[PDB]
Amino acid sequence: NSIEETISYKRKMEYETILSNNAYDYDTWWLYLDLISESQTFEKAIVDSRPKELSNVQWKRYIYLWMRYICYVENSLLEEELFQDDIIPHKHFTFSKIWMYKFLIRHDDVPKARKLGKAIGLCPKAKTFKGYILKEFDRVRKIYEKFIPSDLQIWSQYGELGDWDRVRGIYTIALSDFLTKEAKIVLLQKYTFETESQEFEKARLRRLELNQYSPQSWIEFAMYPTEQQLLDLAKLQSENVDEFEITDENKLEARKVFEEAVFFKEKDDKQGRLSILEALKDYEYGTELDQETVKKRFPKV
Amino acid sequence: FPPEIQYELWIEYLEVATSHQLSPEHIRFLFEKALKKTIFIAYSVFEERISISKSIEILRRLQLWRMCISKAESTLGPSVTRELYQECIQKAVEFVIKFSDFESSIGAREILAYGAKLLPPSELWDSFEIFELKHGDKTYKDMLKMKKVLESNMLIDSASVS
Repeated sequence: NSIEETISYKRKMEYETILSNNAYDYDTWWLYLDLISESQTFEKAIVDSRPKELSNVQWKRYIYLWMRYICYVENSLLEEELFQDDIIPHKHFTFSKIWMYKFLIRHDDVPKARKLGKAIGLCPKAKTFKGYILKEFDRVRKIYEKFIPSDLQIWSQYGELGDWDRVRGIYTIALSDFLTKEAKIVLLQKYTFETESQEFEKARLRRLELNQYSPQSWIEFAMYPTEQQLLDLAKLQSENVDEFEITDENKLEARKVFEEAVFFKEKDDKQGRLSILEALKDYEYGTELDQETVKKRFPKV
Repeated sequence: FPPEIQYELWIEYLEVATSHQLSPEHIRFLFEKALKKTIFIAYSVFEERISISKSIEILRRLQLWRMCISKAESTLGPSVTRELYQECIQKAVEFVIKFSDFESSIGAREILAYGAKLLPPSELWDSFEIFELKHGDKTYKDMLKMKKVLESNMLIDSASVS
């Protein structure tokens, strides 16, 4: 009840703290504004506006405006002066008079932080906010700007609103280990006939691309039969063209042990597994490791 | 009771009042009144999660204290921490070595030359360090032998000491 001068003594001492520079005075603006918030309300806001504008000038655009919507309730002309770029004016003309006080402040925030390197990310978030409020007006604006990694995010979102996804994924993959992983996972998830077709026109073969074709055959041809014969053909064609095959014998031994269970089937699996181990152990790898070790020791001295 | 008994009051008073409240300026002022070692730590703990650089300035404003600041600066990101050590230099050489180790070790020329300045500042493990830095290159036997020569000279200045 009687802690009024508690705030007045603290706020006077906060402003009383000298501030030489731009960020120092802007740091003090965060202190006294919080002191004013908790406790001439217009003149303190005006002196705060001149302190932020009279500063860092690059960072004050995000500092001043972030506490402007709260300051306005306790606006359109002040935000346009501070935000002042071509795409921002295009964003304003679509959702200023049509929709708001939430929308008109959000667009000035988008033009302040960007004007960028995060343009494909910010443009994808702008279309997701505009379309939600399965719209074909905002999605076409993203589709038109796609022709002129990040595009796969807008492609997977527009298709969700795998028939229309193939139209977008074909255009995306036509134009990076992460970029091909998105297009390969999309064509594999859509499906078991077309999953194998996408694997043949993408996986080709590599250590990741060869390992992806094996993982595709495990899921697509899992509830069918010819997984052992197809996997043996892939390891043979990869080893001949392209010592580092410790994950093919390990993933195959875990796939056989993980299968639900007889005696004749299990004994046949032991014969097939031991045949690869015997043929692998007699193909030049403990002997290959000691050979490079002797050459490495000889190369130095 | 003044700065003696008052501390005995004040440590519990801080722990409690911070436990209570919603407003920066009042508690900030309260630490201000308060300030006239652990107080810095309570206060800094407050600033990081309510009030950040300002806190770093406060820590900037003993070895354990140096260790802390460096930790909080690392929390604000890596770049400051290498910077922090330079402040740190003025057992401490083990810490400056501890920071310099991942500094140039992850790297930069001023930092490597600083690694030399620190290794020379005052040690066989450090010899293993410089030898590691030399070995890392796919930086010359001459500079390396010169380095061992300088460290040997340090062995000379050390042995010369009474």
